[PDB]
Amino acid sequence: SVEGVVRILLEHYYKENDPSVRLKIASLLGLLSKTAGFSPDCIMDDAINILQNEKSHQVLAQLLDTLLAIGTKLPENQAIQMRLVDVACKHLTDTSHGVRNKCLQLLGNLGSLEKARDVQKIIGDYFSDQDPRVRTAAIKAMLQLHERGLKLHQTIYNQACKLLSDDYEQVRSAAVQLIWVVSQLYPESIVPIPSSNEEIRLVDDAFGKICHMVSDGSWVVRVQAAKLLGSMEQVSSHFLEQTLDKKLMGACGAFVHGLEDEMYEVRIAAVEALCMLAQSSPSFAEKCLDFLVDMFNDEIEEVRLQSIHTMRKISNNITLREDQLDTVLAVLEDSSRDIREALHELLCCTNVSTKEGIHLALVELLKNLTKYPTDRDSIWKCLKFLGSRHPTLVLPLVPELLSAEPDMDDPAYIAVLVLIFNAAKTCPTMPALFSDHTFRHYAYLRDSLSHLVPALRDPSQQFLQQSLERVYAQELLEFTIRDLQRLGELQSELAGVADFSATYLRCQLLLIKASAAAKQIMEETYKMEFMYSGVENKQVVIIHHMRLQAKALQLIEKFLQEVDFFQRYFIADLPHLQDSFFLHLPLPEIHKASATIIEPAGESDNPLRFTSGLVVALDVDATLEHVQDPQNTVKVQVLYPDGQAQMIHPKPADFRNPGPGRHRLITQVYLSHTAWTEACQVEVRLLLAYNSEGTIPFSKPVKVYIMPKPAR
Amino acid sequence: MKLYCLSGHPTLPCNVLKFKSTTIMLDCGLDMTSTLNFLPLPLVQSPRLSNLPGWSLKDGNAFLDKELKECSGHVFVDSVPEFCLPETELIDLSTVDVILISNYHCMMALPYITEHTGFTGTVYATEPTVQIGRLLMEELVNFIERVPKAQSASLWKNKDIQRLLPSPLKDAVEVSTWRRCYTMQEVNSALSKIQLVGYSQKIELFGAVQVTPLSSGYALGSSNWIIQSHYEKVSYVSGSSLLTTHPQPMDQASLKNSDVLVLTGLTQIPTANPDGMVGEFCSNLALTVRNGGNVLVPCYPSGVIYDLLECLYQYIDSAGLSSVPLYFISPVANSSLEFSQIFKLKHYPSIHGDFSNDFRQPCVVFTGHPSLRFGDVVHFMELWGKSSLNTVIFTEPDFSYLEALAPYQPLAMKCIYCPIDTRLNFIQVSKLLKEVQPLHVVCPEQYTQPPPAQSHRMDLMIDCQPPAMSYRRAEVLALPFKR
Repeated sequence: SVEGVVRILLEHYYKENDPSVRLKIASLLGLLSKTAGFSPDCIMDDAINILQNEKSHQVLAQLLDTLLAIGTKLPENQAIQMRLVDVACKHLTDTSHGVRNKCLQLLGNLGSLEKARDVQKIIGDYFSDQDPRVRTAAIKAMLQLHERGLKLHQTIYNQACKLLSDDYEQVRSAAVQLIWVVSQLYPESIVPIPSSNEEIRLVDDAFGKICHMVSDGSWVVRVQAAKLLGSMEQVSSHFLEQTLDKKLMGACGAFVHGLEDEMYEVRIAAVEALCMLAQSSPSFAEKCLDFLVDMFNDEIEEVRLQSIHTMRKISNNITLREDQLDTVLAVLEDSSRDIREALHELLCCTNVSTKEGIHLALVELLKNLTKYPTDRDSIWKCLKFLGSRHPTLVLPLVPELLSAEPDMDDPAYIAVLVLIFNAAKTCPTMPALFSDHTFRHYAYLRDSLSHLVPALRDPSQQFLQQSLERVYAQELLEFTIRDLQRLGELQSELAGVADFSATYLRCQLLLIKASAAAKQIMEETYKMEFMYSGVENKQVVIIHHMRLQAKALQLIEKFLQEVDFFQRYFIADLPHLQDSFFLHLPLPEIHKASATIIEPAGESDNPLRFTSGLVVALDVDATLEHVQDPQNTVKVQVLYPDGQAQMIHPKPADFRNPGPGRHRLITQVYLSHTAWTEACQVEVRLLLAYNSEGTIPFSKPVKVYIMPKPAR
Repeated sequence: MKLYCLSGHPTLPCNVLKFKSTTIMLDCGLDMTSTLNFLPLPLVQSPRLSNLPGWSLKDGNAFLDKELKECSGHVFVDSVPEFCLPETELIDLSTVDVILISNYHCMMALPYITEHTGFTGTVYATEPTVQIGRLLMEELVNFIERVPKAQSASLWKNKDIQRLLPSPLKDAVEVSTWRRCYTMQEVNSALSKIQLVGYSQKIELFGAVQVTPLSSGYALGSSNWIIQSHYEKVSYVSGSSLLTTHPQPMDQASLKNSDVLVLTGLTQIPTANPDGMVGEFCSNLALTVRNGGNVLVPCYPSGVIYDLLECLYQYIDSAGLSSVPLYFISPVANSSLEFSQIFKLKHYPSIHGDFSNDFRQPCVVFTGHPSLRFGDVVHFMELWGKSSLNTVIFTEPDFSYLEALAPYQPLAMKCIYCPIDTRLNFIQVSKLLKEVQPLHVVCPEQYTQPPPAQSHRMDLMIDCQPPAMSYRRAEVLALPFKR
């Protein structure tokens, strides 16, 4: 009953004279226009008849809004689009600004993508209109037209550049965006500077113009330009290096003016631009390294963190010096643990050039260990990379670092041990300097912490291949399972597929031997699905087949609906699941995610005090490694000894991001209950939440001791 | 000239004044009573409310037995408190060019407007209002997101199912545009668009319009706007006070010669004497502190509290109460007191940490959000809800108190209700109108007809000639002036 009531309301609009009620009716039409499967194209002519005799302003605005909404609904009927363009150019000259906004948006979203009026020039005439909002909407329509796929003309740059000296805010940002895109269109063209006789590539003109634009008195446009400079690669390098000559103080020296501007936001945007343009060009990277290491002494922490990430992203494209290494390692003394973790991950890939540099790096990392103990698990891993990259610099440190025999519980001793073992793995001559007690220590850290110490002086890959082809019964399954476990603890680089195939064969064994074993099958399939990274459609087929087996076997109604769902979602795998309910599992290329609860340790006999009925705060600080988007699939679980369970979902902004594959989770958990009599223990652990609805425990739980003291 | 009134709420105003060229948005606000239909967000697992009897439908066509819960005769949605919002359908929020502001109690809805839907203008506000507004939005974002409960509830939201659930939920309005709160970065970026403005600091607009604020005496920096032109003058006066409090008293003389007085933000308690009710507050606090019991006084961490505390101080030395501490628990305490001073009470940042070492009973504990649905007040209202000695004393007219207190029933603590509204009452607004002589008046429908609860009175209706044109929620009025 759409067209009927629409025609009734149109006959009302014809007889009703109050413009506000007319606008009410028009809004009703606009809201009803979105009926999916209805033909309001029969009403487009009527809409044009309404706009052909209007006297108000907003009416035409929202009416052309409806026309644009319906034109975006059928963008293939080019005749309707040409009619809309016609009536728009008819109405384009209207005096009001809102109607002009609507017509320019209609042109932008419904322009002719074929190279028959030149809508480009018609719109471009409006960069000289009176109300600057009209010019803003005009540039926005230009952007919309371009982004649909139309390649634009050269002149737009030469017309937009005039707006650079305008005294309004959004217009300048839009102008910078237009220059950016049009120079990404015609970069190499030759434009002569009218202030001289020189002629430079158009990309260089664009770059210099954006640089000078950064010197504007508005900060929004400064953010815009600083960001948009980020992806400008094809510009000539000498101009770029000129943009950091602090001595020349606007087409040059922009970065210096930015990295010390008032609002830290433009500083951060400039850091991003520097990072990108340094990843593209290594010479400019080494040139800007000075200001980049200078950015460490910025008073606020977010620029610190971001500059740290960026500088680490250009490791091979820079070379650190003595003073640079000193200034970067002096930062470890900072209080914010996030900066510390970021700095740790930074140090894993730095290009150190001097042996005393490695000495001082180890010295400062050990100092950081002493000051902040909890950072332990970080430092070691970073050292795992330190020795595995620069063996020629650590070579003379072996006699001095090996120095009485310290005990096996000094984190510094173990750290330097891992470092020198990573060194010796890359040059087998250091094992001869390793003392007998050093060899005992190496054996201890080897059978204990093989995930840090390497295997000193690939057959394991072909060994895994033969072990997987041997299984293609229970005794061979057990033997292969323990072989996979032993090799996974032997080589951590391959431990991923090791535990993958281990739990797969575990499921196979528990299924072939077979009430709770079905639940165990289900949980192992759950873990292989969710807790792991890098699964392909083949593995999904296999694990869903195992799930079907598990449900069919736990049966001894819903089974038929679920196998129907399986068939519907797996229409492609059916020619690949021949003779199914053994099914081959390919081992793809893999890392097992995990969780390391660190703060607090709970081993402290000093408990946490609380009063006779009140909250108490518990700060959880735990790192995660190679987790797939932890913002969703991670929760913290609290168990009181009674039997209840609190499942605290953590907020988004509490999962910090220090580096690739590593994430940090610092959060607050609120411990209390009904009145407590005596000091007791509580359980806090992690959980992986999945929706196929379920929870998987994958961290070693931490028991915290809470002690009462009734209030005063 | 047009007036797209969005927020039908009577004292949390918001309206789009559409003009010749600009389209200004006078004081977009956030209806917040929508949080009363939802359960609370207690800090620790509340044993009484986790095991409520899951209410069931009579037919049971759907599994509503997990969404709605039943407690002592009222059934509630189980979710995060999905706040109310100004309708976002009449006018597209991008055409708006300038958003003014009156005072913090009305700016809680800027993140919803200028960040989620592509707003392009710049908002004006005095300095104290932007400060206290940052502070309020901070406590809100820090209360709702301390133990997130994102598990939603969607089946109830349909119209068909809604028409089958009894009051109070059937009383809900526009249930399809209710949203979870906003996030931290959102408000922090939104407040960056502020451009401070002092009093009588003439501001221009596109060579077309002129705006200027005037001190209004409601609160620090609270302001009555003036939006005039070469031919028209609109005098927005939203929530002013004539009782001479600390703020610089209002300029009731500049609003003359006006053409449209969009009068919004009058009292909600027309039959309540502010001074007498403050006396009642002090009375009950003394009565239940001088016997041993506690007291729990919900109040925003700004505004009326600075009134209340002041009186309480003048009461401490006129009744000899020296031996009872007076707390202030909120995650915005320090900045709050600093901004009250630089323009006995021991403030604290949060109930966890330091506070648990100064707890001496009896005490007095002003706390977080006064809709008894999140913050800290939930924790105490679950701690003292069993001893007939203790006491809660509401001092906020915003949220109707009956339903507010309801989802903690059956409770055995007293619950006084003595609301303190320093706003313009109706005899004062009649005198103010006859003085300022506005050519017209625009007031929400809650005013030109007497209140519902007290139908027999006919004196609390705003009496003015010509008759006061009114607006209903999400309506488009035409101020009948022809150029």
